[PDB]
Amino acid sequence: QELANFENFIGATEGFSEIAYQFTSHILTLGYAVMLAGLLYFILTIKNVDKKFQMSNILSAVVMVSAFLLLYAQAQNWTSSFTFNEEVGRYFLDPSGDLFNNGYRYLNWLIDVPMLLFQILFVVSLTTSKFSSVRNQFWFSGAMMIITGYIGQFYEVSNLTAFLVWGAISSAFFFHILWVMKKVINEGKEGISPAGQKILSNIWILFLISWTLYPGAYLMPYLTGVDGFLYSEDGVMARQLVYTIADVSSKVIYGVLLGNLAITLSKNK
Ligand SMILES: *C/C=C(C)/C=C/C=C(C)/C=C/C1=C(C)CCCC1(C)C
Ligand code: NA
Repeated sequence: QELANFENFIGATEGFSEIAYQFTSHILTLGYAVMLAGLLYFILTIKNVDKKFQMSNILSAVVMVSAFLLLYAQAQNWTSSFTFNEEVGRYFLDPSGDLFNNGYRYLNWLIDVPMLLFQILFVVSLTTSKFSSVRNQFWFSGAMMIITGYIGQFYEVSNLTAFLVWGAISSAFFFHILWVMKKVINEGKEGISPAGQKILSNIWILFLISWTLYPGAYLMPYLTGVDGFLYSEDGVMARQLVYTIADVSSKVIYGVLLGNLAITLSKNK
């Protein structure tokens, strides 16, 4: 079966029900729509925070631009890649199209991950850690996590062993990032108001959950085993839903909370 991602595989073999095709289209559209809304939010509220914090708002806005453009591209790629067959009454991979391509999302991650990790360092103050050290660790492990993930996904269909091994390597970098971010949160909570500490607690939980959704969605088609319930259009729907929840959470909600933290920090006098 010529296609080499899971979406194309399902599209070429079983096809997508009307519901699966339309749901996925709508959730991807909601994704980019929220980023555009977020972009305007972060621009318009930039004056609500003190100058010293504004780099966080700037980085949120730039993340919104990248996410809007690339998630818009991904959404159009979805609808362009699958076309209705009247005889069967399902949507199949269109040989006339460009085929579904995970590249848009992975590029978004490569760009956004370093900016999301960076931006908290303009709101919290470290204690015993160095800014440059934390930044460098975030950026190195962030890049390596996405690169190794991207290598992995090439083997999603063709070599489950490679897919899982590269995934595990990627997960090692992810665990490093979690370790560093937890340290940043802990140092950030030192020497701020309890209201600020509460927001940071919430940021940590949001970060932990929203970022873990990504490897969840990576594994999704296989979480019920091969020829499992999720090894299907339902796995495709679940993956894209989970990615979209993760995107809104990790980018928009995260940015909103950091803005709220910045506002709170200024209230001590
Ligand atoms: C706005 C986009 C963000 C915050 C993207 C984050 C992406 C990840 C945390 C990806 C993690 C992965 C693993 C930990 C293992 C499987 C491969 C990845 C790349 C999905
Ligand atoms: Na179509």
